[PDB]
Amino acid sequence: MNAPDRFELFLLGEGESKLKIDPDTKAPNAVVITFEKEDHTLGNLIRAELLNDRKVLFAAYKVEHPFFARFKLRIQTTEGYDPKDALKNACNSIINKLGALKTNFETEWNLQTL
Amino acid sequence: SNTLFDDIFQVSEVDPGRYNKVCRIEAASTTQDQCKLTLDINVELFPVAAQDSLTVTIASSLTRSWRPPQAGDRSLADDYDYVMYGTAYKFEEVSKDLIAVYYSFGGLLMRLEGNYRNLNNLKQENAYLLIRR
Amino acid sequence: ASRHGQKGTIGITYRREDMPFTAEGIVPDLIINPHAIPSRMTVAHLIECLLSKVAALSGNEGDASPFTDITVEGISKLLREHGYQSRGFEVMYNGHTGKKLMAQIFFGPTYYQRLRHMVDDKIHARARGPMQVLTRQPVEGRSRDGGLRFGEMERDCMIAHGAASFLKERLMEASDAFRVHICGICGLMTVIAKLN
Amino acid sequence: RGNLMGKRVDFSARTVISGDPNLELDQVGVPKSIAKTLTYPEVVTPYNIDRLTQLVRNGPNEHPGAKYVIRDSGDRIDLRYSKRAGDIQLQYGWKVERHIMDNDPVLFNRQPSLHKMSMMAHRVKVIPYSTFRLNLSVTSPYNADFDGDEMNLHVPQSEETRAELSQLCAVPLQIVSPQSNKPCMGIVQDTLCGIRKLTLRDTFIELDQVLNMLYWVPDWDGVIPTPAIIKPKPLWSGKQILSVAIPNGIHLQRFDEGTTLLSPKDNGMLIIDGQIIFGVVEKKTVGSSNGGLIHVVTREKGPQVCAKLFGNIQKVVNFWLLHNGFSTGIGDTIADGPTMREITETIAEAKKKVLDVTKEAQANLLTAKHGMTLRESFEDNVVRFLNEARDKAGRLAEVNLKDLNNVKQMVMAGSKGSFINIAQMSACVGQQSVEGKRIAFGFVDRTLPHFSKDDYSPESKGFVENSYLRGLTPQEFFFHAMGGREGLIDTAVKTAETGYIQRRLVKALEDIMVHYDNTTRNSLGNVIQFIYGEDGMDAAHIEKQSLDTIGGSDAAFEK
Amino acid sequence: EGLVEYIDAEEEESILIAMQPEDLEPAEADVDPAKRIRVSHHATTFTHCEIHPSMILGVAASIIPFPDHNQSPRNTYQSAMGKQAMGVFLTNYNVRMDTMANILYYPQKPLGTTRAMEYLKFRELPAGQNAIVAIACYSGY
Amino acid sequence: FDMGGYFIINGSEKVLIAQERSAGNIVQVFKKAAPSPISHVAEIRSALE
Amino acid sequence: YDRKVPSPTGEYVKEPEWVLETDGVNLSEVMTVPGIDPTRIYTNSFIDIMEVLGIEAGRAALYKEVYNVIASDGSYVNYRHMALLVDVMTTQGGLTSVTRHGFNRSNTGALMRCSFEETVEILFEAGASAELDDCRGVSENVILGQMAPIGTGAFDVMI
Amino acid sequence: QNAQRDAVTLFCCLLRSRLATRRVLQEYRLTKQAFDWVLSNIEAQFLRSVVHPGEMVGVLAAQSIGEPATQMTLKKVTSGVPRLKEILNVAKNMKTPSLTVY
Amino acid sequence: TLSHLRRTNTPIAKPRQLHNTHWGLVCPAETPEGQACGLVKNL
Amino acid sequence: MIVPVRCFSCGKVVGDKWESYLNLLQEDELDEGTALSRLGLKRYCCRRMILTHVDLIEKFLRYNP
Amino acid sequence: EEGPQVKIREASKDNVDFILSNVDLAMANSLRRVMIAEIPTLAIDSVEVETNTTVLADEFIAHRLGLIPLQSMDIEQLEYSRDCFCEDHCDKCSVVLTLQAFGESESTTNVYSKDLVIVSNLMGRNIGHPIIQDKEGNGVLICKLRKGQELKLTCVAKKGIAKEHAKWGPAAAIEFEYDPWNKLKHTDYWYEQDSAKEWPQSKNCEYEDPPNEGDPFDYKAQADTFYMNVESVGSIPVDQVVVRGIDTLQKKVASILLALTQM
Amino acid sequence: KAIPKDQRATTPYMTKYERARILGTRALQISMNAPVFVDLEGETDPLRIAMKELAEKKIPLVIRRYLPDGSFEDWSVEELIVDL
RNA sequence: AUCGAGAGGAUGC
Ligand SMILES: [Mg+2]
Ligand SMILES: [Zn+2]
Ligand SMILES: [Zn+2]
Ligand SMILES: [Zn+2]
Repeated sequence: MNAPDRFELFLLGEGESKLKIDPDTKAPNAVVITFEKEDHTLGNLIRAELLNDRKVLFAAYKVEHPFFARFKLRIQTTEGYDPKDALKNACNSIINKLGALKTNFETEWNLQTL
Repeated sequence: SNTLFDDIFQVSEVDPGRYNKVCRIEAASTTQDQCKLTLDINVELFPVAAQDSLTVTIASSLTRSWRPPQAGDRSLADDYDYVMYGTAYKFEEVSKDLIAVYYSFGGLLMRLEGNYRNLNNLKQENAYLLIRR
Repeated sequence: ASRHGQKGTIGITYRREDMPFTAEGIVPDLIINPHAIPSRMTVAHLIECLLSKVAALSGNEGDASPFTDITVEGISKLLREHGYQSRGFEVMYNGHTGKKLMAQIFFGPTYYQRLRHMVDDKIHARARGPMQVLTRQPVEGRSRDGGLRFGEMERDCMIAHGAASFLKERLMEASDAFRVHICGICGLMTVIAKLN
Repeated sequence: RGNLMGKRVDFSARTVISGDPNLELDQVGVPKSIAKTLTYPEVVTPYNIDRLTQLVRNGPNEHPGAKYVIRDSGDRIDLRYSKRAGDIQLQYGWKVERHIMDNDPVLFNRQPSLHKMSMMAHRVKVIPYSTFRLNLSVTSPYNADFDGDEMNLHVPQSEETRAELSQLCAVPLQIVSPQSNKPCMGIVQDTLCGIRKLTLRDTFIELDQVLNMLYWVPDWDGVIPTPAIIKPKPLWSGKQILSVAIPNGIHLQRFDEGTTLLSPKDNGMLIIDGQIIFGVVEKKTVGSSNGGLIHVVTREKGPQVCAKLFGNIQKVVNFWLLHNGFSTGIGDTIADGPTMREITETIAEAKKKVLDVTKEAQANLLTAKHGMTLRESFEDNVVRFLNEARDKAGRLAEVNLKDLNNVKQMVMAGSKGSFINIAQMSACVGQQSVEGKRIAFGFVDRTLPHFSKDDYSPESKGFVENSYLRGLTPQEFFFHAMGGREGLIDTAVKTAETGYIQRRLVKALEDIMVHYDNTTRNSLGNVIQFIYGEDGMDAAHIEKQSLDTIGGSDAAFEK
Repeated sequence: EGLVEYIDAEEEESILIAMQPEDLEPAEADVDPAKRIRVSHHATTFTHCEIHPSMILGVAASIIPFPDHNQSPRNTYQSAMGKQAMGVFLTNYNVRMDTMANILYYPQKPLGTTRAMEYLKFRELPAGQNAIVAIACYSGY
Repeated sequence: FDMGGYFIINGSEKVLIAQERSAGNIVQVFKKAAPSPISHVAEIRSALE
Repeated sequence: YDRKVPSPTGEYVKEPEWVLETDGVNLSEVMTVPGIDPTRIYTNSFIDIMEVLGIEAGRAALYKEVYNVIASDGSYVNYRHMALLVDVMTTQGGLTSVTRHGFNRSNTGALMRCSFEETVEILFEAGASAELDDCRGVSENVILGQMAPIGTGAFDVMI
Repeated sequence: QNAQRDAVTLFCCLLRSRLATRRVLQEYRLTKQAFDWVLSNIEAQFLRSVVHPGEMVGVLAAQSIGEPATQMTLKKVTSGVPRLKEILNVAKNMKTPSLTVY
Repeated sequence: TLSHLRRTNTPIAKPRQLHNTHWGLVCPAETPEGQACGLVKNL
Repeated sequence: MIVPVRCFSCGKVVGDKWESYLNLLQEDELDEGTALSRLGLKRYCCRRMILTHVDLIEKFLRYNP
Repeated sequence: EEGPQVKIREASKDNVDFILSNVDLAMANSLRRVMIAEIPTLAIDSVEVETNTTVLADEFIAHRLGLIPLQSMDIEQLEYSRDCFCEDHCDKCSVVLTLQAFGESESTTNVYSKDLVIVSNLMGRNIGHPIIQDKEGNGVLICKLRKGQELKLTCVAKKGIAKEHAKWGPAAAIEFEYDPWNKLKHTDYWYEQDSAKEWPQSKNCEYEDPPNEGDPFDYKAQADTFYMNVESVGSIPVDQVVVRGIDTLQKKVASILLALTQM
Repeated sequence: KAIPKDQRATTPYMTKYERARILGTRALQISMNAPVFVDLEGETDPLRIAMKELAEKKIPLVIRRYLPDGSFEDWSVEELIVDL
C-alpha cells in the first residue's frame, strides 16, 4: 500500500539526471559522483577496474539504503589528472574486455555440438 | 629522518596461541646478554620457526593519505622482507640500569628490553619495524 | 515465523541477484539471523532443516515423529553419501560482490508458515476525527478512524520528562478542551451563557 | 482514572516495527501513507510562504503538502475539495496544516511504558513500505524486538511543544540513564558478534574493502590510515579501521583476568585517543556497560557525537560482516565422541552417587543436619548432586567446543546466549522444578504410572538425563513439560503483580520534585530530603570512581 | 476380543504401564553412542503397555517435528501459532460465505512429517510452504 | 474433510466448549489454615445423577 | 560468614567469623543476651527494627531490604531512587505503607487521592469536611487541563 | 553553608586523594598551565552535575524501581516480587522472618 | 478447527499447573498464552 | 492446487512436469527419487517444488456447478 | 583473441558449462547479476477477462499466465510499451494472445499453454510463441476444468525485465565456483577433525592443481578462472543469454559514458 | 511581597526546564512574524533562530523562580549563565 | 451509535 512501483528501479523520475557530480570538501583532487537508478551490478565493476588504473589514489562505492536505487562512487587521483577521465578510461577498458569476451565466447560456442 | 635501532635476534619460542594468521614470538639478542624481544608476526606472510635468526630495525621514516605503490619507481627503506607500522604506548622501568618499550602495530604487539635505546626509541607516533632474512 | 516458536516479520526484500547463493546456483527463499538460536534453544528447527535437505534429495518423507530412533548422526551419514557436508553447511558467495564467503553457512529446506497479521491491516493513523458523545473525546478502535489512548502510564513519563506544556496540549488542544463560565461568587456553572 | 488522567487523543499513529541498520540512532521511519495524514499547524511568515505556498499547491495526496488552510476570520479552507484549491494566496498570520516532513520532532513510545525512556523524541525519515523503522540500538529502552510488536507515535502541535521534545525527550539526551547512572543504548546482535569478529588479531583487511569501509563511515576525514602490515602485501588490522569510527581524545583502560600490557590472550582493552591499541572489542567495551565506550564518549564529547558514534560503528561493522558471513549449524551443538563418553561417565557416577545416599538414607544411618527433616537433607543432598553433575558435564562441553564454533562465538561476544544454553543443547538438560521441588507425586507414591511406588531416584523425579540433541524421552518430555509450563504460568500473573506495584509506586511519590532551593518536597511543601539524593547531584552525570584513600597498607599509604 | 482396555485417571492410579512394547520386555542378554539414553526395564508386574507415547500430545503439537528435541514452552508457542497459520481451511471454501477466509496460493505438505500428521489430514490440507531457508547474519536487516 | 461436531444458529457455526467442574459425590479431606478454628474438614458434593 | 577487615599493618584481610541465623523473631530479647554483639545483630524484619531501635534505624533497615531485593536478582539501581522511596515512607513519623491505607489518606488535595484508589468516598467525605484543594499536584492540574507546576512548569515567565 | 560543606564531603575526600602533592608531581607530572585547567575543568564539570530545579523526582524514583521489578521471575528466603510486595505493604504477616546474631 | 472442537474451559489451590495425572489425557504442550493461560486445555 | 509453474527459488519451469511425474511413478513403477531425476530436476529447491506440491484442484473439481 | 578467455567443455540447448579464464572477479559477477536481472524479455502483463467459471479465481490465473515462457528471440526489436507512441498497446509494442477452452467431456479437460493463441501481427519477427520443452508437446499447465466450465482470455505480453518481475527473467540457476581448493583462503572451512575428509571435493578440482604441503601461503595471487554454468528457461536460447548479458552489461556501462558527454 | 535584587541562592545557571521553555517561548513569538533581534546568517526555522537569539543573549524575558513558601526570584535571560 | 460477552497480538528469555 505504501509500496514503491517496481519501475522506479531503472527509470529516471523527474528533474533527475543519471549523474550528479560533486567535489569532496575533505581532500583535494577528490570527487563523489552519484548514480541514479543503479546498483551493485554497476558500482562494483566501476570501482575495481578503477583500481587497476595506477594513477588513482582512492576509489569506492556505497548503496546508502537498499530502499532506493542509488550508489555513490568517490574517486581521488594524482595531481592534475581530473577523475572524470579515470572514470572515462576505466569505463572504456571494460567495454573492451567485454567486447573480446563476447567474440571469444562467440568463437567457442560455434565450435561445440549439441 | 633516520634509523633508530639495529640488532641480530635468535628465535627461541614460536607460539600458535590459538591463531592461524599470527604468532607471538620470543627472540633473544646476539651480542648483548641483557636483552630480549617479544613480537607478533603474520606467519602466513613471513614464516618463522625453531632456531631461526632475524635482523630487526626501527626507523621513523622511509600523515596524508597513504598512497598506493607506484614504488617500482620510488624509494623504499627495504632490503627487508617483512615490515609493519604502529604506535608506542608505554616505556617501562624495571630496575637498573635498564629499560623496555612496548609497541602496537595495529594490535600486533612488541616488547623490547635493554638500555642504550634511551636516546633513540622515542615515544612518538611514528615507528616502523623491519625484519629480514 | 516457522513452527518452532521462531516467529518473525519480513524486515526486507532482496532480489535473487543481491542474495547469497550456493555454487550449484541456489538462492535462498528466506534468511533468518543465527542469533535467534542459542537463547530459545530450539534445536529441532536445526534438525528438520537437516532432515528436509536429505528428503528433498532422496525424494522421500522426513520422519520427524517424536520419540524415535533417529539421530543427527543418522541423518548426516546419509547427507554425506549424498554429495554435501554432513551437517548442513554449504559454501556461499555474497551476491553484491561475487567474493566467496569467509564462513560456511547453514542452508536447507524448512517448513515455514505464513501467519495472519499483515502490516497493512494495522497501519492506522489519525489527525483529528469523530468524537464520542458523552465525553467529547476521540473514538475507540482504528475501525472508526480512531484515536490513540495516551494512557495514564504514558502521562507519568511526560511528568517524568518534565515536559508540562506538551502534556497540557495532548490533554487539551487535542482530545477535549471546552469553554465554560464560572460565577465570581457561588463558584459553579449556573452562569447562563447568553452570548452576543 | 480513564478519561482525565488518560485521554484518547488526536494527531497520533501506530504500526508494526522493523529494524533498519542504515538509520541514524535518533531517527524514525514514518511510512509515507502516515506522513500523508498527520499534520503540523504551521504559520504564514516571510520565512516560509515559499516552501509553503508550494505545499498548499502540492496537494494533500502527492507527498510534501497539506490538507486545510486557515484564515483571518478563522474558517476552514479544505484542500481536498474546494473550488479555489489550486489557488489561494497565503496571506501572513494564516495557517497551513502541512504533512509531517523529514526532520520533525516526534514522541515515539512502546507499551508498556515504564521509563522516561519508553518515550523519546525522534527525527523523521519519510520512507516507502508501511512499517515504522528504527535503528537497532534504540531497542533496549523501548524493549522491542521485531517479532511483531506494534509501536506508538505522537506529533506536537505548538512550537514550544516541539522544543520540549527536542530539548528534553530527544533520544540522544537519554543515552546515559538516571536509573542506573550508566548508559542504556548499546551494540547489539550482528554488530556485536561482528565488532568482535572484526577485531581478533587474525582479522586483516586488504585494500579493496579498506577503502570502501573508510568511505562507508560518513564523517571520515578522507585521510587513509597507514597500514599495520606493509611487507610482502599491504594489509590493515580489524582494529585498524574500526578505529576510524572512534573520535578524538577518547581514552580507555580495562585489564580483564590475564591482562599484562601485552595481553597474550587479547584480553582487556586499551584505547589511546581516536585509536585502539590492543585487545578484542566486545560487550564489555561496546555494550551499554559502565566503563565502556558509550558511557565515555557521551560525557566526554556530547550526546550528539556519541549518538552519531552508534551509526558509525554499525555502518562499518555491518559492512565488514556482510561480506564475511556467519551462521549456526546443528554441528555447532555436536561435540567430540571421546567427550560424549566423559559426559555420560560424569552423569553415571552422579547417578550411582545418588543411589548410595539413597541406599544409605534407607538404612537410617543418614544423619539429620541441625534443624531439618531427615527427608529434607536427602532432598537437598540429591538436588545438589544433580545440579553439580550438569554444570560439570555442561562445562565439560564448553572445554570441547573449538574456537570456530558459531554458538560458542556469539557467547564470546556476549551477542546472545550463555553457558547453560550450551550445557542444555549439547550435554544434559537438568532437573525440572515446580515450586522449587523436584517433580512431585501426583499419582499415589509415584510420578507416572510407568513407575513403581516409592521411587525417589533421578530418572523418576524429573531428571532429564539427555541433551536436546540426543532427544528427550517420553517421561523426560512430560516432566520438562510440567516445568516449562510454570514459566508461562507466572509470566501471565507475575506481571499483574508487578504492574500493580508500579502504579502504586508511581501514585505515591508522583509530585515529589526538587524545588528552587534544592530541597526535595511534595505539594504540601513538606521536605522529604533536604538535598536530593543526599548530595544535590543528578544521577546521570555520576560514575563509579575508586576512593583509593581507603584500601592499602598503612605502609603502602605513606610511600 | 479384549486386547485393549479403556483406562481412566482414577484407575490409572492402580496399574503399571510400559513405554516401548518391544525393548521393554523381552530377555536380558555393542551400543550406538548416537542414540539417546533410555532408562531401563526395572519392573516385573506390567499390566498394560502404551499405544504410542507420541499420543500424549494433542492436535497442534502433533504438527511439531521433533518436539522431543525442543525446549518446552517453545512447543506451546507453535501450538498457539498453528491456529493463525494460513491455508486450505476446507475444500469447499468457494461455496461457503462467512466473514473472512484466507487460503494459500500454493500450499504444500511439509518435508518432515509426524506419524501423526497422517490422521490429522495435514498432508492434504497443509498451511505453509517448504521454503529454502538460510541462517546467516547477512547485510543486517 | 469437514468433521462436524458443531451447531448452526442464525447461520453461524457454533461450538460448545466442554466445561469442567470438580466431581460430585466424592469424599475428600482438607487440611485448613493456622488462624482458623478448624483443623480438618471433609467435603462431599452430593447431587442426583 | 566471611569478613574483610583491617589488619593492624594497614591492609584489609580475610577474617572469617561464625554467625547465627534464625527462623522467627523476638529481637526485644535476643540482643539482651550475653556472648553476642548488640550493636551488630540483624533481623530482616524491618518492622521489628522500627519498634526497638527507633524510626531512623528503621529507615536503613527498610532500605537494606528494598536493596537486597533489587540486587539479589543482579540489578543495580542508583541509591538516590530507593533512598528517595525509603525516606518517602519514613517521614510521616512511622512506617507509611504504599497502599490506600498509608500514603493515600494523608492531607494532599482531594482531587489527587481521587486519582488513586477510593475514588468516590474521597470526594464524599471531602464534600462534607468542606475540604480545600490547593492545586499544586501533578494529578490536580491534569484533571483541569493546565500546565502542571512540573519542570517546564515550575516557573512563570515575564518580560 | 554547613549543609553545603556536608554535601561535598565525600567527593572532596577523593579530590584530595587524587590531587595529592606527591601525586600531582610524582605520578602524573603536571604543569602550572595544565593544572590550572584540570582545576578550571572540575569546577565547571562539577557544576553541570547538580540536580536541576524542576526535575520531577517522584515519578523518577518510582519508575527507576518499577522497571527492574518487572525483570523478576524464576537457599530459602522470601525474595523476588513477592518479597517486594511484602516490603511495600509494610508486611506484619511476613513469610521468612529471621534473626542473624553476631 | 480440529483444535477448537476439542477445547476445555475451567472457570475461576494450584489449577494451571500441568499435573502428573494429565499424562495421556490432556495435551502437555497445547494451551493459550497469557489471559487464561493453563486453565483451558485441549484433549 | 495446480502444480506451480517455475519454482520460486530456482526459476526453472516446473509446470509442464506434473503429468510426467505421475506416470514415471505409477506406471513404469519407480520411486519418487529416481522419478524426480529423470525429469531433469537435479537442484533440490526445484526438486521440492514437485515432490511436495499438493494437487487439491482435483478436489475443488469434484464440486458440481 | 586478446583477453577474457572462454572455453566450453559441455554444452547443450540449456547448459553452457564453461571456464572463463583471465578476468577480474568484480566483472564475472557483474556479468552473472546482469544475466539474472537486466536482459529484456516478453511475457504476459495484462489479462482482460471475459468468462471464468474455473475452480481457480481470476487473479490467480492471471498470475499463472505471467510466468509462462514466451519467445523472446527477436525480442530486441520489439519496442517498450512505455516508449512506443501508442495509447495503451500495439503490435509495435505487444503480442496479444487468446485462450479459450470449455469443459467438453466427463474426464477432466486440461488447459495447456499449447492452447494459447497469438492474435496480433508478428510483422514476421520471431516472438511470443509459448515455448514447449515438453516431450508430449504441451507446454506448462495453466489450469483444469470439469464438465461445464468456460474460460475466456486476452493476454497482452510486453517487453520487460526481471528487475521488474521475475517473470521477465530468462534464467533460473547460475552455477558459480572459483578456486576449488582454497588456494586464495577466501573461505575458512569449519570442521571436527580433517577439514579435507569432511567437506567434498568439487567436480572442479581436476582442471586445477593440488597445493603440496611444503609450499607456503601464496598471498599476492588473485582471482582468475570462474567455473560457471548457465541454465536457461528458454525464451532465449542459452548462447544468447551469455551473449546478451555481456551485451546489456556493456550497453549500460556505455550510457554512463554518454551521460558524461551530455554534461 | 517580593525578594530583593541581591540575596539570591537560586542556581544562577540555567535549568534545562527554564531554557527549553525560554527557547520555546521565543520559538513561538518568532514564528508569528514578530521582530527578530539577531542577523539570520542563513537560518529561517523559528526554533533554530531562538537558539541564535540565546547564544547571543538578546532575549527580553525574566524567569520567575518560585520558592516553596510563596516568594520568588527574577532573572533576565542576560544574567543567567548557559552551560549545558 | 450504546451497553455486554468471547478470540487474539507485544513481554514468556
Ligand atoms: Mg515483540
Ligand atoms: Zn453564582
Ligand atoms: Zn530449484
Ligand atoms: Zn504501442
